[PDB]
This record gives sequence, structure tokens and C-alpha cells, in this order.
Amino acid sequence: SVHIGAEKGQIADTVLLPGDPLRAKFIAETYLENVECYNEVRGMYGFTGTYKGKKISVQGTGMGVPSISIYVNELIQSYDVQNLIRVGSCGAIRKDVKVRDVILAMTSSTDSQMNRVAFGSVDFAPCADFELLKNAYDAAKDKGVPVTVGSVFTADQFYNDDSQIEKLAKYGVLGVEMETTALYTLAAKHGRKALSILTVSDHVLTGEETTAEERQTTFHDMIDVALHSVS
Amino acid sequence: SVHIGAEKGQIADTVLLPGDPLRAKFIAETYLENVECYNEVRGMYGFTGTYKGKKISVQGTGMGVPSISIYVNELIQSYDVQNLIRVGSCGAIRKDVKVRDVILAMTSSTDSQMNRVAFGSVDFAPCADFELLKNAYDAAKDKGVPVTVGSVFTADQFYNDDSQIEKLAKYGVLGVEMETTALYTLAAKHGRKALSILTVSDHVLTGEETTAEERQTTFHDMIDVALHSVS
Amino acid sequence: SVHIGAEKGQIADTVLLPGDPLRAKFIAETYLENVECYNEVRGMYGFTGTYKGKKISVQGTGMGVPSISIYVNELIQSYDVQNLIRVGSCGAIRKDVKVRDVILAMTSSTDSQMNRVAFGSVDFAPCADFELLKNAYDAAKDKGVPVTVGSVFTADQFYNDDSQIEKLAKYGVLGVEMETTALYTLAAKHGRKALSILTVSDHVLTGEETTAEERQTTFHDMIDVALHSVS
Amino acid sequence: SVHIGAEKGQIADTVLLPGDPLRAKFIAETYLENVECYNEVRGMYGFTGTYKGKKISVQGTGMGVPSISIYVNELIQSYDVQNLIRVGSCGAIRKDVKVRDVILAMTSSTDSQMNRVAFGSVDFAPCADFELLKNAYDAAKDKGVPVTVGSVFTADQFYNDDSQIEKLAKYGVLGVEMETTALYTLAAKHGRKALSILTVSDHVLTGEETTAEERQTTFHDMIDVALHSVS
Amino acid sequence: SVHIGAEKGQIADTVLLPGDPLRAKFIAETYLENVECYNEVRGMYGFTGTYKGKKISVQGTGMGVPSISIYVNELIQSYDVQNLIRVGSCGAIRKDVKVRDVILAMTSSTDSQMNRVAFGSVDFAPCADFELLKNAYDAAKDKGVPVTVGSVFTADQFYNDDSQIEKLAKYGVLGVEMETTALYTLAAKHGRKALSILTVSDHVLTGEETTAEERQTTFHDMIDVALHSVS
Amino acid sequence: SVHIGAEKGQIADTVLLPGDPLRAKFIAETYLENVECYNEVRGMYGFTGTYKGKKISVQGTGMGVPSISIYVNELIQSYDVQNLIRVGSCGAIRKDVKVRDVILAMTSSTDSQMNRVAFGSVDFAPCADFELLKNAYDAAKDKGVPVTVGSVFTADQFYNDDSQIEKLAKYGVLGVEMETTALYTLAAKHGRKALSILTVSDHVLTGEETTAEERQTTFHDMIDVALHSVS
Ligand SMILES: Nc1nc2c(ncn2COC(CO)CO)c(=O)[nH]1
Ligand SMILES: Nc1nc2c(ncn2COC(CO)CO)c(=O)[nH]1
Ligand SMILES: Nc1nc2c(ncn2COC(CO)CO)c(=O)[nH]1
Ligand SMILES: Nc1nc2c(ncn2COC(CO)CO)c(=O)[nH]1
Ligand SMILES: Nc1nc2c(ncn2COC(CO)CO)c(=O)[nH]1
Ligand SMILES: Nc1nc2c(ncn2COC(CO)CO)c(=O)[nH]1
Ligand SMILES: [Cl-]
Ligand SMILES: [Cl-]
Ligand SMILES: [Cl-]
Ligand SMILES: [Cl-]
Ligand SMILES: [Cl-]
Ligand SMILES: [Cl-]
Ligand SMILES: [Cl-]
Ligand SMILES: [Cl-]
Ligand SMILES: [Cl-]
Ligand SMILES: [Cl-]
Ligand SMILES: [Cl-]
Ligand SMILES: [Cl-]
Ligand SMILES: [Cl-]
Ligand SMILES: [Cl-]
Ligand SMILES: [Cl-]
Ligand SMILES: [Cl-]
Ligand SMILES: [Cl-]
Ligand SMILES: [Cl-]
Ligand SMILES: [Cl-]
Ligand SMILES: [Cl-]
Ligand SMILES: [Cl-]
Ligand SMILES: [Cl-]
Ligand SMILES: [Cl-]
Ligand SMILES: [Cl-]
Ligand SMILES: [Cl-]
Ligand SMILES: [Cl-]
Ligand SMILES: [Cl-]
Ligand SMILES: [Cl-]
Ligand SMILES: [Cl-]
Ligand SMILES: [Cl-]
Repeated sequence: SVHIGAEKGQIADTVLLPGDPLRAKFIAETYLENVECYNEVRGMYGFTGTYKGKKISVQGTGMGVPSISIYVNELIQSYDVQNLIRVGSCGAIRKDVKVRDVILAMTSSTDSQMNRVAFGSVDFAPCADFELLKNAYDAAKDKGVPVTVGSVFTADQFYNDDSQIEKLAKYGVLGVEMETTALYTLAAKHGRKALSILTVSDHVLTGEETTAEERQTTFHDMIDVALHSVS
Repeated sequence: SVHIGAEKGQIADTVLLPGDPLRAKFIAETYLENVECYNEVRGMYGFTGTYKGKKISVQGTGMGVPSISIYVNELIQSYDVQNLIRVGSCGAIRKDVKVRDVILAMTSSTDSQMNRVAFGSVDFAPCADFELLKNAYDAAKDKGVPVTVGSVFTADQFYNDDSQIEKLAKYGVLGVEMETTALYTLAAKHGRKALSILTVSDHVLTGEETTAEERQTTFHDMIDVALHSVS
Repeated sequence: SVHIGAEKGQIADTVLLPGDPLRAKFIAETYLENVECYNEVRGMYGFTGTYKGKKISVQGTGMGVPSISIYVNELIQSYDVQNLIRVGSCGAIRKDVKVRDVILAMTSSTDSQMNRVAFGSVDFAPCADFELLKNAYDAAKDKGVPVTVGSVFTADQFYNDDSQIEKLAKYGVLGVEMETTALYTLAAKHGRKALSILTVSDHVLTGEETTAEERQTTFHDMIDVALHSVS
Repeated sequence: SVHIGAEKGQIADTVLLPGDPLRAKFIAETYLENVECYNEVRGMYGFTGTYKGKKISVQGTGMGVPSISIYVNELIQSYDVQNLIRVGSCGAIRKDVKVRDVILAMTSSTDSQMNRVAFGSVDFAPCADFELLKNAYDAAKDKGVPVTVGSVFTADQFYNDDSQIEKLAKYGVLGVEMETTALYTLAAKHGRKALSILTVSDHVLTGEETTAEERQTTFHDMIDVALHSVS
Repeated sequence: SVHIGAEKGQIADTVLLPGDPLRAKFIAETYLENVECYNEVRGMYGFTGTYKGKKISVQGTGMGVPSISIYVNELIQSYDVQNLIRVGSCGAIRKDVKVRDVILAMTSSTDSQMNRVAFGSVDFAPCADFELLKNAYDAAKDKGVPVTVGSVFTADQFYNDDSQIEKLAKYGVLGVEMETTALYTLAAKHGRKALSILTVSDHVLTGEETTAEERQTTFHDMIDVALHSVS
Repeated sequence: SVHIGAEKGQIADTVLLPGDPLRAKFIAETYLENVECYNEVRGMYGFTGTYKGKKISVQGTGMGVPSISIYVNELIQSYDVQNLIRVGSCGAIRKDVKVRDVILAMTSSTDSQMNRVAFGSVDFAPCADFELLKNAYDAAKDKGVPVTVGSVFTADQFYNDDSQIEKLAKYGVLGVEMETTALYTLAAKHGRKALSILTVSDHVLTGEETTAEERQTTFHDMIDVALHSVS
């Protein structure tokens, strides 16, 4: 494929999708055995290893709908990937979303035009694969990892002078990130299974930061949940 | 409220929401004990009775986003309703949606302008309450009722010369009805819990009808699932 | 047809279209002779009788563009209906619209997406049939019934947090209801004749109610005008 | 005003609005007595004279929504004009619109963004003043001038690669011109009375021309009707 | 062509495009030798003469996208015009745009729907012909005429209650006029070369007028630059 | 700043903006002296060195409007960057765009919603800084580097089922990339100077590739032009 330097069979059926390629490296090296790096193009690293004797890949996506769409399209079309699980963070937009909560996104709102380009007057609501989502939910509940299931907002502008997060929060949306709408829409368009699992980076509307320690803990929880979502 | 003739406390915390008021009557009389009719305004009947010693209401909504929005807004704002569960049907738009499947909607796409009126350039993705959805899913699985969890499309035009159901089906959408986007959006806007449980009326793209017998069976399954979704 | 249980010839060339099926019943029983009920599906009653020896039908439409569109499409396509006259109410949005005025709608604005779904960048302006409108106007003037001819707004949201009625009133729009755009657009698309005749339910921007007595009087005036609009 | 060189009281309460300033000249000189030219700015002539002892003005508008909007805004705001009557032509888009028919526009569709700029998600339907329209209709009927009352389309692009006139004709729209939406919207916004009276220039969808003789006749009919629309 | 009364070869390869036909007359008579008027239709004069022994035409366009689009389309399609140079004015929307600056428009924003009608979800950015623009820039610099190169806004509404000029100015837009988007888009669509050269009529956001003397000077500068932009 | 790990003064007044961080590294190491890497966050490298004794930075942007917007916003707001020059490639959409042409973008069209989010009904046309563009043009012409000045299209979807490149090419657009609209809009919004200089990656509509050798040559030409655009 144009943006991924891998060969046939180098990428697993299941791929974890962090935004940051240095986090892709950290995940593969920390969690997986027998790791190979299959992609270095643009420094957007992808790796394959095993977790409990099963092949798992981890591929950086970059930031924003256009970047993740490139990787997701190529993973699906050129490498026949079946399960695509974004592991990332989001800015919480509600007080009831606690700093330790792991978020499972059922769906996402967006200000991307990607779906209006396809559907015009239709509002297309992307949808997580329920099997993946339920497995992740079960894995969290089994261990006592706090988990919140709901919707997120996929933003094009990290710095948005016209942000509607205040109104989105009132409609129940949990947090803002920059990827889910693309992952969910493209996976479904191709009959593959997708899920986004997210930690909280901060509360955007209070400016209130999460601490390095909190972030480390939630990151590990997210990855543990991810490594129990297929099947 | 303007469209519902009920008094304080006449409507339960939990309301089932069929589109047809004659089905509301059928549900209450067939499934509930100690039934009172609290509303006859416009013949859009609403009833309250008990199921296993717990108060449950059943309120007809009429057809289409504008009609259900009236009832949902009044139930929430004037009667403090907490759980709102649509029980209806949809036209299946995929072969893999079988005539006997009970559909739990995680979200819905729409050609209604209701959310663009509020959000403009944002595509708002409505979201089912996961607690209700999971309870319904569990209730179906416990009994062996076939259940499919995914998205639906909320149409304004039952007869639509410009229908995009072919493309929607390719993106994984299961079926078409005329209510879910409104129920989900309005419940969330007011911090209440909503879920749509749907049977298949026909396969729209093959014209292939469901039989009266199939419809009777799936209807009963839907109601049984509904009467186990709260808690 | 899918939503109307009538047989061939049971519905007249001319159909009055109240939103409330209990008002359809009231109209037919109060004004017509030799009345039969041809439809009970969903309790959305339709009746046929005679007025001065001429067949006239009265069919409830439900509330909102999607509901009336179902009935109007089926009346036209399955029953070959020629003249379709909505008889209903609207919330007045101008002081100069008096509580006793009968409104004849020349056209309607809307926040429904129904016409953008068909036309995209075009603003489609629906148009009353001038022959029906002029007959109704003549009938009102002949008796001294106060009549105001102008435009209305067809709303999807009876409860609209983003209402533009203040600006609409400044542009001369008379009142808000939930049906006209659909009736006018669908009748014209099929080469049939349509008109909406409306009474005032209240002044929305002053909250000021109309009294039961005023409403009874204007209702009778509206029906009398309606029963003189064909020919 | 910026684009009209007239002084206080030089423009009458009633102004006829042809698109072509050379037609404004022709109308005033052919139909009115005691004519003065009050405007020569940009060669967009305006004239005032009397018809049966009553002051009448005739002001060229130029072609297209932006041009007519300039003149209409200045006539209303700077010269306190009360009645604004466009007299022009349109391309017929239906066979049933005959070459000799004088068209009275109840409303107009458009591809101009002028009303979406003001209203966003609302489709604003402009509305003729019914008093002017009815007077014009009466004047035509009194003399036996064939008259057709319905809607038109206000186009921004005389040469439009993306024209929807075929679909507009199916929805009953009579003909295409480039002014009415602006005249009707701006007059109503300012509480003034407007009407467009139109002849047929050709049948756009058959290319079939109207002859010079036909055009002369219909032009005179249009002006005669116009000079009987106020009161 | 429909709106231009000229014969084959009467219009030059290069046409200057003022909005006001009386300015077209003034330009041709003041600057060119051996002038013929080739068009008087609608009083929208067009002239051809020579400048330094080379044929040059000057054609009034009227005001607004729809009017200029008519002339530009006919000049290109019926008369094979190659170079189209608008010479007009604009209202400056920034303090840094000085009253004596001659503006060369690289591109223009708009509230016209003309390009959304063609492209839907795409924002089409019109583009000046760089060869013409560079020649004009060189001609200004050679003589010491102050010149500013940047973008303008093409407005449909000279009187716009919903104007966004304040925000446009913040994004760097220089001034507002009513033509450029159409000229640039239509010329490019047909493989011809276009440029808009503009003087400042006033500062719209300070109301501060330019004086008659300033306007005379800048007008002459604009025309001198124009008569050195081809080649 | 959130995504860039640099300290005060580590980034120059002038920054080159390749999409690929490994190309940022290649540019700085190949062309500049005394190079320091100031950013390794997300592996999106940024470097500062000197070219002919003047400080120059080179910062990877990632792919797509959302990614470049993050870097451009932080460079401007946190590091006070003055001149921002994207150096990248695009897919040519016209035969007349030759494989060796260096493209200077005057403006860009887009299917990103970023500007509709800010402006709604306005089509915002981004604009290159003419001073930078002219310097780059002069530098190319001085050496005989073939240069083409015109517009590009900024795409959100590298793989777009609904691509309009065929129509865009007919309107004169040169090529497709994924960044320019954001760079130009954000630089102008903040009063900074921007330019995109682009090579041809392939002809998208003929599939016809550029060779490795051609790409190496054009890359060097682009960088040489870039290192002569300020002043
Ligand atoms: N728009 C937004 N995105 C957030 C936020 N927090 C975490 N993310 C997700 O990370 C971004 C890159 O910084 C997308 O990959 C936030 O507050 N706002
Ligand atoms: N638009 C659509 N709606 C469907 C269909 N089947 C079942 N419903 C849901 O019932 C309607 C009323 O007939 C909404 O209340 C269908 O095929 N298409
Ligand atoms: N949106 C709106 N609709 C009105 C109003 N008054 C009368 N109607 C018309 O009745 C409704 C149902 O209540 C449509 O059938 C009003 O104030 N607002
Ligand atoms: N778009 C369009 N406009 C028409 C037509 N015929 C008559 N007009 C109205 O005249 C125009 C100028 O030529 C508007 O003033 C037609 O066929 N198409
Ligand atoms: N909308 C606008 N247009 C301006 C302005 N100044 C000069 N023009 C350009 O002239 C107009 C006609 O008056 C278009 O031909 C202004 O301030 N606003
Ligand atoms: N959409 C598109 N983008 C192109 C193309 N060629 C070069 N680019 C620019 O590179 C991309 C990443 O591959 C944006 O950074 C192309 O053909 N199509
Ligand atoms: Cl690689
Ligand atoms: Cl495996
Ligand atoms: Cl992330
Ligand atoms: Cl945002
Ligand atoms: Cl908000
Ligand atoms: Cl009641
Ligand atoms: Cl109870
Ligand atoms: Cl239903
Ligand atoms: Cl549909
Ligand atoms: Cl489709
Ligand atoms: Cl029946
Ligand atoms: Cl009869
Ligand atoms: Cl009603
Ligand atoms: Cl409203
Ligand atoms: Cl308002
Ligand atoms: Cl004058
Ligand atoms: Cl008088
Ligand atoms: Cl005309
Ligand atoms: Cl058209
Ligand atoms: Cl069409
Ligand atoms: Cl002529
Ligand atoms: Cl010559
Ligand atoms: Cl001008
Ligand atoms: Cl403006
Ligand atoms: Cl603004
Ligand atoms: Cl760093
Ligand atoms: Cl330096
Ligand atoms: Cl690139
Ligand atoms: Cl594309
Ligand atoms: Cl195309």
C-alpha cells in the first residue's frame, strides 16, 4: 500500500490503533512478544508480535480524520485486517466523566465533512461493533476497571474558535478526540469490526489537567481492555 | 401538558413507546395488570398498569420525528419520565437482518434536519443508553431470542423518491424507521435513558414481506425484552 | 394502501385533512350526511359522507411533515384524490393576526429537510392551488368571515430551542403549524390541488391564549369555508 | 440613495419594475403622461408620470437577485415606496404554460443563497401581496386576458450547467426568471406590497421561441394588468 | 448572443469589464482610438477601439454575480474572448487598505451559491490568471502606482443584515464587491484568462468616504494598469 | 505548546513545512548547517539550522487539515513564526501539469468543513502571501526551473469514493494534496505569511507514475525555490 511498507501476512487480523507512533512502539515492546516492525514509512511505525500466543499488530495513525483514514483504508484493503481498535485519549467535556474512567465509544458526532461528502442531507451516525464493545466492557467489569459507555466527538480542529463542546456535553457527549468517526465509518463500509477505547487527557471546560501518574494508570487499563476485546 | 391529558403521578418512571396507539392499547391490556388509560387526547392513547408489581406506562407516539418529539418532550418535561423505550418495527435493508431478529439500536442516522437545526455543521450522532441496551441484550440472550445490535435510519419520508437506503445498507445500517433519532436525541438532551427495540416489517430492497405469524412472534419477543430492560 | 384500510371508491375526490382523527370524526358527524368510516388503521380515522348531495371525505393526518406525507401520498396514489384541504390551527406569530382571522396559506416556509433532500441547493417554495384558495377567499368574503391570506411556517419541532419565529414574523409570516409544506409539495408533485385553511390557536410570542369560545367559532368558520372551496 | 439620483417626492408610492432600463423608458413614454426622468445613474433609468391622474413610477432593476435587491432596498428605505410591481418575462418550463399566458407569481423557488444567508436551515418561501395579486387577477379576468397563477423559479445562472428546471416543472413551477425571490423577500421584510407579473419569453425545455408579435401583445397585456393592481 | 448585439469580430480578444455601462463609455472614449459601439441591448454598452494600435473592448457587466455571469458567458462562448479584466471598485474592509491602493485580486470569497450549486460540499476557490496578474503588478510597480495583492469578497447583498465582513477582514480579505467570484470561476471553466483590478470606494467599517478627487486618480491608475496586463 | 517540545527562540522566523517528518530530517541535514532537533514529540521532527548564515526551521506536519492545523497553530501562537512554507507533493489532475513542474499555489479549494464551520454560507477562499509567492516565482525563473502558478485542492480523503477531481480539473485546478487550505487560512487569520510549493507525485486520472529520478530532481528544485522565498 502507498503509506505502509509491509508485506503479505506481516500484519495481524487484529490491529491496535494509537495516534502516536512512539506509543505504538511503546505498546508493542511493553505488551507483546516476538515483535517485528513492519512499517517505518513517514516514521508512522507499525509492529506485529504475540499476546498469549496470538498475533496482534499495533499501528500509529497520526492525528485527525484524514490521517487515520489513510491507515485504516490501507489496513483493510491491502492487508485484510478484520478488527481495528483505536486506543487513545480524549478531552472530557463533562464533570461526570472521571479522570480514571475508560471510555468505550458507541458512536461519535463530528464536524468533519467526510460523511456529508458521501451522504449530503443525511446525518450518518457511525456505529461501534457491538461484539468488540461488549467484550471490552466485560473485560473491564471482570477486573473492576471503571468503564463508561457513550458517545464522543470527532473534531477536525484541536484549536477551534467555533467549538460546540458546551452544547455537545449537554446532549450527553463524553469527550472530544480526532479519529473515531473515520475509524467507525470506514470499518463498517468494508464489513470489518471497529471499536475506540479512550482515556481522559483533561477536562477541556475546566482546563483541569490529569496527572502523569493518572495517565500512566489509565493507559495500562486501556491496553489491558484492548487485549481482551476480540472474540 | 399540551398533548397529554394525564395528571401528576399517572405516568410511570418507565414508558414503552409504540408508534400506533391501538398497539399501545394492545400492549397494556395483554401484558399489564390494573390498567388505567390516562390519555385520550387526539386518540393517542397512553396507559399505566403493573408488570410483576412494578408500574409501567405505554404511550402511542404517532409516526415521524415531529410526532414522537411532542410526546417525548412532554413525558420528560411534564411527567418526569426516566426510561423511554420505543417498541416498533423497521424495514430491513440488509439480507443478514433476518425476519426473526430483534434489533437493539445503538444509534441512528437520519434525513431529519432536527439536529442540523441545533448544530449546523456538526453531524450529531444520537446514542442509546448503554444500561438499557445491555439489559435488553441480556434478557434476549437469556431466553435465546435472536438479537442483533447495530444502527438504524430515521426517515422523514416513508415514500422517498431520493432514498439512500442502498448506500446506508453498505455502510452497515440495519433498517429504516421514523422515530429513533428524535427519541435518542431528546432523551439525552434531558439526561433521561432511551432505547429503541425493533422488529422487521419487511425487506424493503427485496419487497419480501414478513408473514402475520412471524410478525406476531417477533412482536411478543420485543415486548418481553422491553419488560426486562430497566435496572 | 399501507396505512389506510379503504376500498376502491370509498374515498371522495375531495378530502378535508384535520391533524386530529377525533376532529375528523367530529367534522364528518357534525357536517355530513350518510357517513361511513372507511379507515380505522392506527385509529387515524377517515370518513366519507355528503354535503349538499356531493361526496366529501375527512381524513386525520397526525402531526408533522412525515405523518401527513404518508396520508397525502396514499390518498393521491392509491385513491386518486383530486382536492386536498387541510383544516387545522397554527400559532400566530404576529399581533396583526387576530384571534378570529381565518388564514388561507399561499405558501409555507419550513425547517423540514424534505425539499433539500430532493433539491439540494434549491429553496423550493410550495404553492397553494390558486383556484381552491380563491374559492375559499370568495366564500369567506361572501359571508363576512374575516380572512387573511399569506404565508405560514411548517415546523418539525413543536418545542424548538432554536426557533426563528421572531425573524419569520418580521418577514411577514403569519403563524406556525406542522403540515403545510408537505401537503403543498406532495400535491403539486402529483398534479393535484391543495389548500391549507387555518385558525389561530394562540399568540406564541405573547403566550396569550385563545378562549374555548373563540376556538369553537373559528373552527366552524374554517369548516364552512372549506365546504365551499372546490369548483 | 447610493444608486438612485432622485430627490424627495420624485418617486411615486407605486413603482413598476422592469429588468431592462430601456423598457422602463418605453413603458413610461408609451403609457404615462407628464413624465420626468428622476434617475440616470448607471443608465438604470427611473421615471415618474401619471396614469389616469395618479402618480406612477417605472424603475429598471438590472438582471439578477443582487441587482434588483439594490434598487428595491433603496426605493423602500430612501423613497418610502409602498407598492412594488415587477413587470418582466420568464422562460416557461411547462407545456401547459401557453405563450399568451400572463403569469401572476404567488411565490418563487430559488438557487440564490440570499435567504439561507439569513435563515440557515430554514427554507424561506417568499410570498406575493395577496391584495395586489387579486387586483391583477381581477383586472385580467375583467378584460379576458388569459392569466395563470402559480410559482416561478428565481435563478442566479441564466446559463446553468446544473439546472433543475426539469424537476421544478414536475413540482408545478411555471417558469424561470432572475428577480422574484429578492423582490418578494425584501418587500415583506419591510412591510411593503409586492407582485411579479410575467410574460413568456420562450419554452426553455423545447427551445421553442415566442414570436415578436406574441411578445408585443403579451407585453401590453402585462402593463395593462399592472396599471390596475393597486387598490 | 442573447444579451449582446454584436457581430463576428466586433469584440476584441481582450475585454475590460466595468460594472457601470456609462463607465464603459467613458473608458472607451477617454482611452481608445477609433471607437465603435457594438452593443446597446439593455443599455449595457460595449465598445471596441484601439490602444497603441491594438484592438481592445470595454463591456459593462451590471451589478452582481448573475449579471456579470450573463456577459462573461456570452463574451466567451459567442465571441471567443481570451482575456477578461474587470475594472471596478470595492469597499475596503481593512485599515491597511489605503484609499489610493490599486487592488489585484488573487482570489475571492463569496456568499453566492453559484459554486455550491456545482460542487456541493466542496468550497471552490476561484483563481486569477497569474500571467495577467503579474503583468498588472509589473505595470504598477514600473510607474510607482501603489498596488496591493490579495483577496476580495463577492457579495450578493450590497445591503446585508447578516454581513460577515468583520470576520472576513480578520482573515485578511481586503474589500467587498459583487463580481469577482463569477468572472474568475467562469473564465477558468472555459480556459480563458481573467483578472480583477479594483479601486477603493470607501472604508465600509468606518463609513469614511473616499473623495471625488481620490476616486478620479485611482480610476485612472486602474485603467492604466489594465491597459498593460495582456502579454 | 501541546505538540511541540521546543523552547523559546529554538524555532526560526521562517519554517519549511513538509508533511513527512523523515523528509523534515532529510531537508535539514542535506541543506542546512549547524542543525539542532528541537522536537521529537510523536516523532514529528522539527529542526533548526542556518542557510547562508540565516536561521531556518523545518517542521513535519503530518497528513491532512487537522494535523497541519495543530502544528501551524502552535508555531504561530507559541513560537511567533512569521513565514510558513509548505514543501510537499500533490497528485496532478491535468495533462498540462507536467511531471517536472514546480507548483506555486495561489489558493486552494477543499472538501474540508473547516471554513464552513467558521463562515457557514460563505465560501472562504484562502490566499497565499503574494510577497512569498512572487519571491519563489522569481527564484524559479532566475534559474530556469519550470514553474506553474495556480490553484490546488485540499482533500480530506486520500481514498475518496465521491471525488470531484474530474470537475475540479475542468475548472483549472492543478492538483490534489491535503494541507494547503489549513495553512493558508490559519496563517492569514493570524497575520502571518504562507505559501505552498508542490511537486507532482503522479497523474491521478491517468494513474501514470512519476519516476524516482524525476521525484528526486523536482524535490531538490522545490527546496531550492523555498530557500529563496523570504524577503
Ligand atoms: N481535539 C482534541 N483532541 C484530544 C483532546 N485530548 C486528547 N485528544 C486526542 O488527541 C488528539 C491529538 O492531540 C487527537 O489524536 C482534546 O482535548 N481535544
Ligand atoms: N420509513 C419506513 N418506516 C418503517 C418501515 N417498516 C416499519 N417502519 C416503521 O413504521 C413507520 C410507519 O409505517 C414509522 O412509525 C419501512 O419500510 N420504512
Ligand atoms: N408548532 C406549532 N404548531 C401548532 C401551534 N398551534 C397550532 N399548531 C398546529 O398543531 C400542531 C400540533 O399541536 C400540528 O398539528 C404552535 O403554536 N406551534
Ligand atoms: N434565467 C432565465 N431568465 C429569463 C428567461 N426568460 C426570461 N428571463 C428573464 O430575463 C432575465 C434576463 O435575460 C432576467 O432578467 C430564461 O429562459 N431563463
Ligand atoms: N457590496 C459592495 N460593493 C461595492 C462596495 N463598494 C464598491 N462596490 C462595487 O460596486 C457594486 C455596486 O455598487 C458592485 O458592482 C461596497 O462597499 N459593497
Ligand atoms: N489526496 C492526495 N494527496 C496527495 C497526492 N499526491 C501527493 N499528495 C500529498 O501527500 C498526501 C499524503 O499521501 C498529503 O500529505 C494524491 O494523489 N492525492
Ligand atoms: Cl517500511
Ligand atoms: Cl494468531
Ligand atoms: Cl489520541
Ligand atoms: Cl471542537
Ligand atoms: Cl456550544
Ligand atoms: Cl385525556
Ligand atoms: Cl413501581
Ligand atoms: Cl413503528
Ligand atoms: Cl428513506
Ligand atoms: Cl443509495
Ligand atoms: Cl380499517
Ligand atoms: Cl359527488
Ligand atoms: Cl393542526
Ligand atoms: Cl419553530
Ligand atoms: Cl429569530
Ligand atoms: Cl441621476
Ligand atoms: Cl397620485
Ligand atoms: Cl425580465
Ligand atoms: Cl436554472
Ligand atoms: Cl432536474
Ligand atoms: Cl445592439
Ligand atoms: Cl489587435
Ligand atoms: Cl464595480
Ligand atoms: Cl456582505
Ligand atoms: Cl463577522
Ligand atoms: Cl521534544
Ligand atoms: Cl537569522
Ligand atoms: Cl505532501
Ligand atoms: Cl478527492
Ligand atoms: Cl467530477
